Amino acid sequence: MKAVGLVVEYNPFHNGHLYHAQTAKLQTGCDTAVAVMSGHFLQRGEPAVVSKWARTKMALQSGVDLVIELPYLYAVQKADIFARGSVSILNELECEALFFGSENGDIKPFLETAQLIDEHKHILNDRIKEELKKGASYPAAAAIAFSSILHTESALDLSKPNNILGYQYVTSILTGGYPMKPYTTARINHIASATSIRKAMIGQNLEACLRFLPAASARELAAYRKSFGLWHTPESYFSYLKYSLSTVTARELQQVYEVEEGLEHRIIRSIRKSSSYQEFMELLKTKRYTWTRLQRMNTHILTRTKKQDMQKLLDNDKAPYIRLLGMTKKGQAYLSEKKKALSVPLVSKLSSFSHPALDLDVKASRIYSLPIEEPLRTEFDLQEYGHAPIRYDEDEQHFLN
Amino acid sequence: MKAVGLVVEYNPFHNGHLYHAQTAKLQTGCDTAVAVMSGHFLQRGEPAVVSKWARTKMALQSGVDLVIELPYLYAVQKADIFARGSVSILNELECEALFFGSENGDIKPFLETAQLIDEHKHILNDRIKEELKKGASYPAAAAIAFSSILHTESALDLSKPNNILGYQYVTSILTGGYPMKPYTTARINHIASATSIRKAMIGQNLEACLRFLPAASARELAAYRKSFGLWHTPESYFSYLKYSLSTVTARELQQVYEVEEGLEHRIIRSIRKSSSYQEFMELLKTKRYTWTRLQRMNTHILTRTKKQDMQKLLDNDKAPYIRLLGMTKKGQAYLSEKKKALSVPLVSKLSSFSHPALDLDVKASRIYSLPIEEPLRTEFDLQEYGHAPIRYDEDEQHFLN
Ligand SMILES: Nc1ncnc2c1ncn2[C@@H]1O[C@H](CO[P@@](=O)(S)OP(=O)(O)OP(=O)(O)O)[C@@H](O)[C@H]1O
Ligand SMILES: Nc1ncnc2c1ncn2[C@@H]1O[C@H](CO[P@@](=O)(S)OP(=O)(O)OP(=O)(O)O)[C@@H](O)[C@H]1O
Repeated sequence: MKAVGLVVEYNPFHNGHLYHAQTAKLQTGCDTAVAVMSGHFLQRGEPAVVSKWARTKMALQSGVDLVIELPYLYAVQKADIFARGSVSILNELECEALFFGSENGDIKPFLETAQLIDEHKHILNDRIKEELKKGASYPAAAAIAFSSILHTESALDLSKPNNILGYQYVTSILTGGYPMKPYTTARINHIASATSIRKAMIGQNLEACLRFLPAASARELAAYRKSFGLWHTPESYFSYLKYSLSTVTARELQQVYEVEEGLEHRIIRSIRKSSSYQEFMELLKTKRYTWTRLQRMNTHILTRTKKQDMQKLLDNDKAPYIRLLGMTKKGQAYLSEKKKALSVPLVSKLSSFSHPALDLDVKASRIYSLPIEEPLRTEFDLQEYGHAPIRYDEDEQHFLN
Repeated sequence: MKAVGLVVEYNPFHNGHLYHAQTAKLQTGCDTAVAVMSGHFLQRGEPAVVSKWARTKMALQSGVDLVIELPYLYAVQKADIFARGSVSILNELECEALFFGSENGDIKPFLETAQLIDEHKHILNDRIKEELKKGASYPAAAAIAFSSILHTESALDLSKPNNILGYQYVTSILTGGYPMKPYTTARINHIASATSIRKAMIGQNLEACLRFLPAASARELAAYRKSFGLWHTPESYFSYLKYSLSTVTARELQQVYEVEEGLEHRIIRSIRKSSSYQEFMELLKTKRYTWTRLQRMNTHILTRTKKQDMQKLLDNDKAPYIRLLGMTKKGQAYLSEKKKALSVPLVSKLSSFSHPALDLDVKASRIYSLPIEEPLRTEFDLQEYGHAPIRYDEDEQHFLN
């Protein structure tokens, strides 16, 4: 029994993710598609459009045989970390293959690059420090030390996000020596981006996207906004940002993960004067901050994730548990074959196991429902517990729950 | 030139608060009424229905010359600390008198009882000893001891609220040593209660309660609706309380003012399944905790105010500052006269002092404003720092700002 690992956030799951889930089992020759998926808040930092449950349902119907949560711990993080944790989990489940889309359909410049870099790493740090002492900044001196190599005609721009994430998966693998072989391909009824789609739904358009989405995906989104009366946007949580920053002191906000020393003053000062999440952001920007890092920071503020929480939990080199979000027939059989093999707990009912990282995913799960109006919100908050793990019948369409 | 102090929440100012003020000036023989007022969160633990700037504007034209904010420090407390703080504020302001309403026009029985409990305090306490030793609860013992000296029919009714408030005022003037003379009248355009007028407005219908409202009150009220788009209810804040108990740890929740040892768990159990502040209060209520005390707790859980900060600030024997909301030309005169004599700062613009208790005040407002739909919330927020004292001219209608 063979599975291919898929590092994903389906937000929503679109034609590109569909083609990638069919080609996964095609090109990696594994009978099973196992995805680790960001739960509620994601790597880009934003809230998911729809809960991890219903996105699970867009996935199980599009050819993903198994779906596990990527803990907030790994999910909302710099890609170097995000990659590590995700691949880590795909290896605990013993996925022999890994498969990603990318701006370079060629795996060879990925492998070549990483191998090349570790081949020279000493050179890299000598030239980095040789620029640094000359007064160069961190990313500059790194950009220079790195462009001292790799800059040949190869391209594979690692200025491109998928090349980044993919290089980082591959790096996590090699570094870890995982017996999981990586694969990649380029990205192109039709296909537009998850984000173009998203902003198109923000623009009061859903079926406009239907060419860009499979059936299950749209069918799912519709029932979500139907039930809870919203698509979740970063802006939707602005009040709770305001509120949350309203009660905190400087020293306490200093301790939140991804808040650099001294910036707490700027944050606290700016949130007052910002009638918009956008204004808030522009008031916050420093060149030591990407925009995604600012979003991530804002999430950590929202969920009150502390430097010591995150750093005492990031230390470990294995994954704390496996959260099972959903499974197919194939998925079920795979999880059954390898069940006893897991070196870490398999969490189905939350009741079974309690963990600080788990406590953190639940935390995010409660923060997620806040823009939901009640009674709907109180009922939403049930799903993290008394939700029996989703199951779906691959052959002719059945959910057994 | 002699001042009569009033202890008031004005929620909102109605024709009866008008009775209070004008009867005050007339009965005490003072030409100046100074009111110390709970601003955005009141004695029983709930929010004001309209901003303290507005209600200041109301009273200023209804015959109050000075409006001083009762710090949150003393405002959300049971009657004795509430009265301790407000009476310290009035004593700082050199009021010859303190005029409080009850169902009694007679100032005497408050005096008689006051001295009675004041002198028997030894006897009373010693009598609580024996009763706790027999196995009674403390309140039981308390009722038993009070009953021995008190049950003579004086008859001071400690049931009717404003009577209790009266008694504690008398008590504070007594142990404080203030040169203050308590006065009083029976409470009774026949006036209607503040609350039923609230329910009126809440029901969106402000038209039933008019004849009971001074005109300016009606104006500034509807002006607050039209300006900021709501009347404030406790339920407005439920979602935010729901955020607060999400982002707190039970150890952290134990340090919240009025969360007594061990209750934080009942709290957390109750919040996740409660769709309303009502239901929440319902599951929460205990014998150890009355409705209003729980509203106080829930409020402190909103402001996330810690116990040690609180104790620190309650330790101060006089009010940390005198906070100026508004003044007439008379109030301005009286102020300029007694200002030299104030022993703690007079605050007009917020930049004029820094104290932990004022931080508390400003944060209380920052929480208060949240229900306002953004950007209007931000505009409102600009006031606490923005608004300098509201100045009315009794020679009719000149506001100078
Ligand atoms: N059209 C496409 N072609 C090829 N690969 C694709 C793809 N769309 C996604 N993938 C790959 O499918 C995997 C899942 O992508 P996530 O679920 S992490 O979302 P995302 O891809 O960043 O969003 P998007 O860019 O708006 O589509 C990734 O490795 C992708 O490279
Ligand atoms: N109609 C009236 N007659 C006499 N005194 C009155 C009065 N209305 C108010 N006062 C006095 O005015 C002062 C301020 O009362 P707060 O502003 S604290 O509200 P509250 O009166 O408790 O509200 P309620 O009980 O729901 O009606 C008190 O000394 C009152 O005795």
